[PDB]
Order: sequence, then C-alpha cells, then structure tokens
Amino acid sequence: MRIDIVTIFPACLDPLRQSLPGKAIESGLVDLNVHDLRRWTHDVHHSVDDAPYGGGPGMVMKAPVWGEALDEICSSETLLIVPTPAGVLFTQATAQRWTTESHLVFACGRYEGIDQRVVQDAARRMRVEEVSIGDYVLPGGESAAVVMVEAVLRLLAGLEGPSYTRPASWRGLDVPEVLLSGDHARIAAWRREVSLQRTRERRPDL
Amino acid sequence: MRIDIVTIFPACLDPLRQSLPGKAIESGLVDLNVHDLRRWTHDVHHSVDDAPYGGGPGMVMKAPVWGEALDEICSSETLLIVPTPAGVLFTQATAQRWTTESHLVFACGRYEGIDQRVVQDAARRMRVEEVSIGDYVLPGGESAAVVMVEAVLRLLAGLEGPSYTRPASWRGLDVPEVLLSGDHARIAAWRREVSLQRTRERRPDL
Ligand SMILES: NC1CCN(Cc2ccc(CNC(=O)c3csc4nc[nH]c(=O)c34)cc2)CC1
Ligand SMILES: NC1CCN(Cc2ccc(CNC(=O)c3csc4nc[nH]c(=O)c34)cc2)CC1
Repeated sequence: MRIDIVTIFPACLDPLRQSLPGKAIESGLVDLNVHDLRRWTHDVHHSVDDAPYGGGPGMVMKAPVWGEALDEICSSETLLIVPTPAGVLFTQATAQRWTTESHLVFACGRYEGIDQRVVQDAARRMRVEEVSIGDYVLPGGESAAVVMVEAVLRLLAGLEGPSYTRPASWRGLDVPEVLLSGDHARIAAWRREVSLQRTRERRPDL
Repeated sequence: MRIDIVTIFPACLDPLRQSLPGKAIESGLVDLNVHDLRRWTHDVHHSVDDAPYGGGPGMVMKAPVWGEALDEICSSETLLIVPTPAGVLFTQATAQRWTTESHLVFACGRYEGIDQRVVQDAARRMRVEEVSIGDYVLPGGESAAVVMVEAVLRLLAGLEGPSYTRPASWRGLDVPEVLLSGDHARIAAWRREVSLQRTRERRPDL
C-alpha cells in the first residue's frame, strides 16, 4: 500500500515510524510519505490560510495551495481521506475496507479547516471521504490520521471482556477461578457473559 | 495541569511536544511527563507482558509492573485514564470536564491489554475511567492518549458546515453568493441550514 499524508505539521506523524506501523513500512508492505503543505506555496510567508468568506472566527486553509499539492500526489485510483469533525464516523468496517486500496492520501486540515471546493474538485477525478474519529474537537487532523493509519496497518500486518495474567492473587485480588478451571467451553461461556454485561453497562447501543 | 503518560512506546507521544499541545507546555500551563513502563521492571529482559489465564491469543500486561509504576506516579487526587476498546466513549463533554483536574495519568496499554486488577486496585485510592476513542481497533493506547490530550489541551489554551476563503471562483467552483452578501443574519440562516442538512445525511443520530 502507498500512503501520503499532507500536513503543516509533518513531525505529528512520527509515531507511524514507531511500533507496528513502523514494522509495516520496514516489511516493505507499506510505503509511507509525509509532506509539508508549505512545499506547494510560492509566497515569501508560505501562507496556507486566509480570512473566511461570510466572516466568522479563525482562518480557512487556501484551496489553490491544497489543489496544487493534491494535483501532484493523487491519481484517479487514489482514495482521498479528509479528516474533519463534519465527516462520517470512522469504524472498524472503514479500516477493513481501506485494506483493499493501493493509494491513500490524507489531507490533514488545520485552522478552521480546508476550503470545501478542494473536496468538490478532487471528486471529479478520484473518490473522496470526509471522516471524523469521534464526538470530540481536536486542534488538527494529524492525530486523527495516526489513528486511522495504525487501524488499517494493524489489519495489513495480520465490548472485549477483562484480561488477567500471573500472579493468581495480587493485592487481595484473585483471578476469577473459572480462568484456572481448564474447561475451555466454561471459560468461553464466562467471557461471553462478562462482555455482554460490560456492553450493557457502557455501550447499550451496541 | 499535570499530565503523566505511562507507555512501552514514549516516542509515540512526541506529537504532544508539537503545535498547540506544545504551546500549552511552553506557556507553563501544562506539565507533561512521558514514562517508559520498563523503568519499573527488575528482570534482565524487562518483561511487561505474560501469558493470559484461561488461555486465548496474544499477551497480557503484568499487573505488578503497572502497580509499581502507578504507585509512584499517582495520588488520591489523580484521575487515572485507562484507554481501552472496552471503555465508555470519549466525547467533548469528557474533554470539557477533564479541564477541572490538576493531575491526569494515562496508562497506555499494549499487547491484549492491562490485567483488570490494576484498575480495581487503583480505584481503592483514586478515580479511574476506562475510555475508548471510537468503534475501531488500534494496536495500542498511545494514539488514543494523543487524541484525548490535545482535545483537553485545546480547551486549556482557550456537524460544522462548509468553509470557504479566497478566491471567490476557483476551478469553476464559486463561493456560495450568500457568503458575499454582507447580510450577517442571512449568512447565519444559511450556515444553520447547510449544517442541519450535513447532520441528517451523515449523522442523523445527532
Ligand atoms: N468554537 C467552535 C468549535 C468548533 N470549531 C470547528 C472546528 C474546525 C476544525 C477542527 C479540526 N478537526 C479535525 O481536524 C478533525 C479531523 S478528524 C476529527 N475527528 C473528530 N474531531 C475532529 O476535530 C477532527 C475542529 C473544529 C469552530 C469553533
Ligand atoms: N481479533 C481480536 C480483535 C480485538 N483484540 C482485542 C484488543 C485488545 C487491545 C486493543 C488495544 N486498544 C487500545 O489500546 C485502545 C485504547 S483506546 C481505544 N479506543 C478505540 N479502540 C482501541 O483499540 C483503543 C485493541 C483490541 C483481540 C483479538
């Protein structure tokens, strides 16, 4: 797989060079590229942002600088991923289907976001997905991109109940006797019950 | 605020030293500490994991090594955050209330997770929260911790419709005329409509 990440903060994607994402690149399975958006600016200040039309707080990421960036990087086979709090939610279903792609481009937005037309224009030649990682507000799209990339890369290099290891008794807390029984069907029966219960208390919607 | 992050991958928390999270530490508003869990191991191999009781795939993070780590770092006033796919969902409501804390500890889990007793024992002296960032599977809790910390740190240093900046016309795509009208009540009326519509198409549950 080929992954290109476009951002004003390349260093924010350095965890992708560590642990399993790093093992995926070193195995030669994934080719990761992280680009500074400012490499496509031609002004003396390397401005990527500007004042929003219709006013409002914050700044808006310039469409022509992004347009130039994505014009060189993308092709008609590219899946352009635009992380945004306005997108559809990222799930494991999304991670699983992204493993069937040869080229993923992550257009990481800063300030108030990216000029909407970048997405409309890109959709003329390639598929585009606007995706949120959850119901919370982040200052940028780089942390979201790390999350999405390691979840895809986890499958590439191929509610949960509680886990216990040695010792059997620790600080007055004993490992449930059932996990020391040797009855594999009984162990499975318990794990289902505890998971089902944990699911009702924390995520009844699931 | 004081933030301590315990992990087997300290480098995975380096984006917190960049952008706004970095501005929060440099402003002296937040004191960030990232610890290697292996600094609390006494064996020759610095083993943090071991085989699970009742069997099953993968390894389980040892409770005594974590117990020793959290014993030194935490106090009775500490809010211990255990990122896990078994936790309650992280939202903006959670980020907003975490801004009222003086000490947050992030116990980042690897392998199949942390021995459940670490959480049960810690809950004897301090408050504990098991939290998931979404309906997807990650190889570790460090990316989740970056997400949660920048969302809290964003508020500390204090669906959305589309955004547009200069030029008015780009690649045959014009900025909606309404944003060039000068009628602030009309601009607000439109922004509500487009957001409400985007919300119905992507997040009707919201
Ligand atoms: N007081 C208001 C709060 C919301 N602001 C909008 C806004 C704009 C840009 C962002 C940046 N978001 C991301 O890059 C992002 C990218 S993926 C993602 N998933 C969940 N939440 C997220 O914030 C993100 C967040 C919020 C406007 C001012
Ligand atoms: N084939 C099975 C797939 C699930 N595995 C369980 C498992 C254990 C540990 C993790 C690690 N998760 C996190 O550290 C985590 C921490 S916060 C979070 N939020 C959403 N999703 C997440 O995975 C996380 C993920 C899945 C068992 C094998």
